[PDB]
Amino acid sequence: LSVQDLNDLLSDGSGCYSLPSQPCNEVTPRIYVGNASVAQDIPKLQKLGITHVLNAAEGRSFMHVNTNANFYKDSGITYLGIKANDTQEFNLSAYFERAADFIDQALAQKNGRVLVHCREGYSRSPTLVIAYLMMRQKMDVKSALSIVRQNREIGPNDGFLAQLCQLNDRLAKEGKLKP
Repeated sequence: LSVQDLNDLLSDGSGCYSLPSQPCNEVTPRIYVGNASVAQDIPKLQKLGITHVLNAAEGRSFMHVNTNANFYKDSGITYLGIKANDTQEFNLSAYFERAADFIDQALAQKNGRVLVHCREGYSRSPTLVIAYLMMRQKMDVKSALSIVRQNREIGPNDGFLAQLCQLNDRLAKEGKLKP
């Protein structure tokens, strides 16, 4: 398993990634991935039945989404923010466990649905969902990435892909990828 193998799963014949055609998509049952605009549109969130929002790009830069728990208080939506940067050197894997635990809490509610979003819904938030699928649903990285990519055009940066590969190797050795 290499980063290049994941690049290939994200790429077409000519070697190009694609770009999200919709502001958000349900990538696995009751888990949505989306962009900044959907995060900040509470009426649309309610029509989608979203009860829980994980902002994987929390902050005040043009690469972040400047929301917080208070933004969602009136709506009754439950919030967690992760201040991640979309760069190859950023250590997103430090947040995989707390992200996975938040997703699990959302899904434990009978009618719970979680939006995991960042600025573009392209790199940061899909990486967290792929890690959740590996850690909590026992899917190997290729099948987790492939199911998300089947449902939304994503492109985690190569640092995030490397982090997913390191996770996969560890979980495989521990015998934790046997669904």
